Amino acid sequence: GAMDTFVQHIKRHNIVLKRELGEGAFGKVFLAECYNLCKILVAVKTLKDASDNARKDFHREAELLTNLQHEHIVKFYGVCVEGDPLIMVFEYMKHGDLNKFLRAHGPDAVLMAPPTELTQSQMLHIAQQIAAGMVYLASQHFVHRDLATRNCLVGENLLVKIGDFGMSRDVYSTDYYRVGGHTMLPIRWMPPESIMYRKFTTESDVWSLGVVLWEIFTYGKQPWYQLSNNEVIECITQGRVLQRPRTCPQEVYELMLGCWQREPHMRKNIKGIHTLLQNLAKASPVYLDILG
Ligand SMILES: Nc1ncnc2scc(-c3ccc(NC(=O)Nc4cc(C(F)(F)F)ccc4F)cc3)c12
Repeated sequence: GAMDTFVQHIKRHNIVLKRELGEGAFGKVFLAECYNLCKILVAVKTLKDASDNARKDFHREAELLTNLQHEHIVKFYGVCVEGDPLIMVFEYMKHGDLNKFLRAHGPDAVLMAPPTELTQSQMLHIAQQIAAGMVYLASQHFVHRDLATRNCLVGENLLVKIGDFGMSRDVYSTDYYRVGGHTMLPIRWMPPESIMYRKFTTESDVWSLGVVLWEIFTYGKQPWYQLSNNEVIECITQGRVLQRPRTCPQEVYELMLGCWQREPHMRKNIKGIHTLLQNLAKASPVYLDILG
């Protein structure tokens, strides 16, 4: 509602730092315990001894994320500005990132162990949740710019939420390329206009969703894995498309092809993508036991 426009402020004594999860763009990331919020586990981002403009950006980021509230968007609880460091509060997703989850439930993982192989029904349930979250972001005129399974988070009962880590993860360093020798960009999830002209829109996010769908149906495999970064851009710019995954239905692959149109405004709309995925997920629901 309208109250979400105003940033929720949390008292310092209510945050109990437990584990240093890593380091990001503006500071450290921690696993913490938050009391009198509604105790719950939280993923917190810190900003230590920063300038007036950097603290201004922190409050600006807080003002953006406070209004960005949805069932399939990682919950932003608020900020703690009482002293240094400045704390940004998000929910802690126990099961971690979606890419790690997809790989843990892949045919190789089942064979190397025992976890259950991720079914087509479970794949459709994951797909419709990300599509629902993307529908919300488009309605709020927000361009994600980095939509990938590594940026999605898994909760309880196959619950999937979209996030943007902004944290240095060495395991995903190969998923970024220094475009023009200036910006680290996720080329394998990017359309031609984003790689060549750095144009990021709702339509460029649609292309990324098509690639996210490819990731889900391939058990978290890297798109264009057979190719080098140069060959990836060549295929994207020339009009070559990713292969149809074995576990992917023809309706879903044709939807992926609709996301992969060269012209940004010729791509399938997010509402239409979600409606189809929601209908197929309801036709093939999740009922089987999932083991890790
Ligand atoms: N949430 C977690 N649960 C378990 N382990 C970890 S280990 C780290 C995190 C972590 C910390 C902060 C964030 N922040 C985030 O997603 N912010 C954010 C979201 C959006 C979105 F609305 F599009 F999703 C856009 C811009 C953003 F900065 C994500 C993951 C995390």
